[PDB]
Amino acid sequence: TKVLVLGGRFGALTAAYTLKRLVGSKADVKVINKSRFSYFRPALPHVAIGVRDVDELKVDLSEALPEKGIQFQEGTVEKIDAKSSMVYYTKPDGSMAEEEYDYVIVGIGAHLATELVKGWDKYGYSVCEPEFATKLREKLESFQGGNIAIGSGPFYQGHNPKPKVPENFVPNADSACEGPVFEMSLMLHGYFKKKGMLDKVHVTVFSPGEYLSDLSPNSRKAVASIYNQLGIKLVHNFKIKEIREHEIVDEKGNTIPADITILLPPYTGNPALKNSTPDLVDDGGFIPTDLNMVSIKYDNVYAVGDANSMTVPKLGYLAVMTGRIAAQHLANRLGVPTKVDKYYPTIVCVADNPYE
Amino acid sequence: TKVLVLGGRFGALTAAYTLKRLVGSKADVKVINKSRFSYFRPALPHVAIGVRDVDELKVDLSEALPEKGIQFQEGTVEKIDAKSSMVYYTKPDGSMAEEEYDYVIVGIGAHLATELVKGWDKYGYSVCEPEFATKLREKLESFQGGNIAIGSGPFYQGHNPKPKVPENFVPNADSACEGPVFEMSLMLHGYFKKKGMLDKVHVTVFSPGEYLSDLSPNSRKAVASIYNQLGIKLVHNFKIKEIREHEIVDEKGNTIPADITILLPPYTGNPALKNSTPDLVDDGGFIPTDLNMVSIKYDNVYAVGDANSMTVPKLGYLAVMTGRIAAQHLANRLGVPTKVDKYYPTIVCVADNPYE
Ligand SMILES: *Cc1cc2c(cc1C)nc1c(=O)[nH]c(=O)nc-1n2C[C@H](O)[C@H](O)[C@H](O)COP(=O)(O)OP(=O)(O)OC[C@H]1O[C@@H](n2cnc3c(N)ncnc32)[C@H](O)[C@@H]1O
Ligand SMILES: *Cc1cc2c(cc1C)nc1c(=O)[nH]c(=O)nc-1n2C[C@H](O)[C@H](O)[C@H](O)COP(=O)(O)OP(=O)(O)OC[C@H]1O[C@@H](n2cnc3c(N)ncnc32)[C@H](O)[C@@H]1O
Repeated sequence: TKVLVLGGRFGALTAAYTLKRLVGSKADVKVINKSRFSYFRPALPHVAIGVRDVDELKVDLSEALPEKGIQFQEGTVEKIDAKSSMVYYTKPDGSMAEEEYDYVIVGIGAHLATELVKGWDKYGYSVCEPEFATKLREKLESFQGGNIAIGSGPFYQGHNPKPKVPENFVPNADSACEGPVFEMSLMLHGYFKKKGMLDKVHVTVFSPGEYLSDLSPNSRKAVASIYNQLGIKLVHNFKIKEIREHEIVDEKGNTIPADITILLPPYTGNPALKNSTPDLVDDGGFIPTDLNMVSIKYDNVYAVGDANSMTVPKLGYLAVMTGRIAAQHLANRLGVPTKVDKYYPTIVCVADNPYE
Repeated sequence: TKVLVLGGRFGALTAAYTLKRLVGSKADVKVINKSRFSYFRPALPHVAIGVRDVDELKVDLSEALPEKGIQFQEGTVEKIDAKSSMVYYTKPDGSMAEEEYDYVIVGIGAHLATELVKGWDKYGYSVCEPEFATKLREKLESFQGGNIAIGSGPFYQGHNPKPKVPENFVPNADSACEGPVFEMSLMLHGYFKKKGMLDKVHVTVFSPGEYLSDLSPNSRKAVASIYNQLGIKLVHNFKIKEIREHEIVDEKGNTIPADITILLPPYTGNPALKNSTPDLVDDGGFIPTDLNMVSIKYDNVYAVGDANSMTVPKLGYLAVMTGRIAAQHLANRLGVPTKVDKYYPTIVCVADNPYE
């Protein structure tokens, strides 16, 4: 049995390690990732006065994986042919390959559609880019005063076909990861309050939809009140379309003053999945599955983490959760009786609570 | 300066200790509590198969407090005369004392109106009663099968006058602490799943209102889906009125099968506060204040924790938060320049997230 695991982070690693440990020699587990190293830093930075806390974990998949009986091949998946059970990918040297699998675990995540934002290259500051959050840190300390805009781009969620899961297990969201926006808004207020710059800096938070949509209307009104108190502006239904040097523009031509734009880029499906077997993926580019992480169309394709349709919001711990489930369900198939954990939706992001 | 602190838990102790440490000799801090000891166990028990984890902290206020420069007097507050700044209370010997204060910090919490539930004495199992968690534990392990009902009683929230705080800082809730109901429902399912009794035991969850009201409809629907999957029934708008041996009845005379009734009693204002200066308290028996914890009517009365009107849901950490604020604001008044922390509403109970 050859099991291919696509990707190298939460979903992939969880599934690979859990699978190998569970079946050992009963299967060959191989991981294909677009890069040799996988980095795991902290969700949000620590904007502290004169205190820069570095804490990154760097994994070398080529060494770390074999050490666990898992093979590793670096390459960029270009498409998955679910019909012929082939994974097409480009190697670092530019060459093209395709490997057959008996089972595939898709953990290549989603996509941060920065490309959908005119002026991104020139004036954007992303919260999800590695040493891009360093560019921000430096920018924030040298900031003399002005306007700051913080928010996320729209979530191009797929809707059809639908995951084979109980009712209401998958929410409809205008934003894929919004909680971090609330936290960073509060942190930025703190940082500037400590620098006695509250009068020099003006923070505007923007949402592609209603803002923290897992909350009740009152809880959302409460959050707005907090912003009012802290002198933070809130603009709803602002689907960012462009970044200029001093402002951001929405799809309707409305603007927000912004000398510094902190953006969680729009979420779209992974291009490699958009280019895969049409009926493997939904209109968004995500793989709909059942509660066992098995594709609703191809019984030998598993989708985990961000790449799976049901993971909304797009959370690392849901990635780990789905990674395990996929691995336990598969182990059973490979003749190793294993308990398959039940999947739960999140209900609410705990970051919605300021006391967090 | 004589500062009286009423109560002996989260709000009281936080305020007393914080105040004394902040002003030292600049004031006499004395605590009056209905009992000599204050116990601090765990919010919810640990229903484990043959594994009973005890972990309770027992404080002797008479020794612990003076050790910090805080006097202690045991007695049961009967009423507060805000107009004359007198606190009336019964001593252990049965005598009725009446002391005067320059400032008072009310931390006597709320009330668990078990008395409002017919048959409580005879067949009730409370989640908020010290060793009541014990009577339950023994009952649950001897349970051969049948029906279990779990939920909370209505919250007799006060509405007038209103707290002097920003808009939407205080929610309207039908239940004062509902999160624990969700957690326990999931835990009880686990306990019985491990005993292989899922078919022998039938769990029904009941809510005085629309359950987990801080959540969006879509999050509430998700929760309902989880219940459905787990075989747990949900009955909303069920304001309990009586507990029989094998069913719970609400006001309307409606029933829910219940051989074991796990109830978080209804929340009402502390009777001592209902019998205090009429314009100190709201229609519920809670003390409305501003963001500094100062009564909106008497500038030398502070209300902290459960006894304060704004603490909804009724949370220990909000008690600790309000306790600190009260103490810092007062310290400033007593000539000790101190930073007064900003008060935030909770937004959501993190227990709403099953991954918690
Ligand atoms: C951006 C962000 C995310 C976030 C957060 C705060 C911010 C600013 N806070 C979180 C929190 O508080 N709690 C939590 O649980 N999650 C939080 N998140 C989310 C987390 O980033 C994601 O949910 C998680 O990363 C999802 O993991 P998954 O493993 O599913 O996806 P991924 O991390 O993107 O990994 C993708 C892997 O696949 C490889 N890849 C991608 N494309 C290819 C191709 N074509 N070929 C081969 N490999 C590919 C990537 O290199 C990566 O290894
Ligand atoms: C019941 C419950 C509560 C709870 C929870 C789960 C359950 C089952 N889970 C919680 C959680 O996950 N997180 C959290 O922050 N809180 C949680 N809670 C709430 C917590 O119990 C309350 O919010 C907290 O106890 C409030 O504290 P406070 O100090 O305001 O009130 P109190 O604990 O009732 O203390 C009352 C003190 O006053 C004394 N007292 C009462 N009446 C008198 C009179 N007449 N005279 C003198 N003293 C009086 C009491 O003896 C007590 O010392």
